[PDB]
Amino acid sequence: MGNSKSGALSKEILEELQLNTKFSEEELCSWYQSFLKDCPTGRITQQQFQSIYAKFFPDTDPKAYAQHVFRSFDSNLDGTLDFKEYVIALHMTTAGKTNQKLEWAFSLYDVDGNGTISKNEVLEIVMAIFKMITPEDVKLLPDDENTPEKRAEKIWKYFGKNDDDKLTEKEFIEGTLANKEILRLIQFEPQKVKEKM
Repeated sequence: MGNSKSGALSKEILEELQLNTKFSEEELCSWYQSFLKDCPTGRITQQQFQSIYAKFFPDTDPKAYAQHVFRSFDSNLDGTLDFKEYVIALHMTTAGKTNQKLEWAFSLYDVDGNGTISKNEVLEIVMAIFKMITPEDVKLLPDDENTPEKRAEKIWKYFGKNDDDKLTEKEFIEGTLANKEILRLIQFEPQKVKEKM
């Protein structure tokens, strides 16, 4: 009964996804079909998204991080993501694209969603990230970057901001482009590794 599919993806979505990922159309449609079986409305919740991460991080606690990630893609703030946003969200975590939408990195760090980043939002995200790595991974970080408080202080120092100043998106973009040290600090993802070599 073609011409009618409650299980059909969409050509706009399929395209956006093929652009931002390495998945083929056939791979996406097959994934979508299974996703519809556990999420029949075609939308996944905060709680289910967090459970995905909790199940694949045996030794750590990625829930707070997963919650921030979900929040950053939840436009209407429903507490739900459609297939496309859940697929892209799963991609933000593990690189697969660096300078990977500076757009997403900004949305993640603007916790309040007010349009700027404050130092408290920075600390909040960095704390969520530390909860997802192990004490052994932490032993591997630069001594001045090994705690949430230290990373956030340092990030704020590089963005040349005083403690009560807000960081705008234009500044975020300029900083990350102008100084490589800033980009590295921001896309904090040296999970057992350490770049900046």
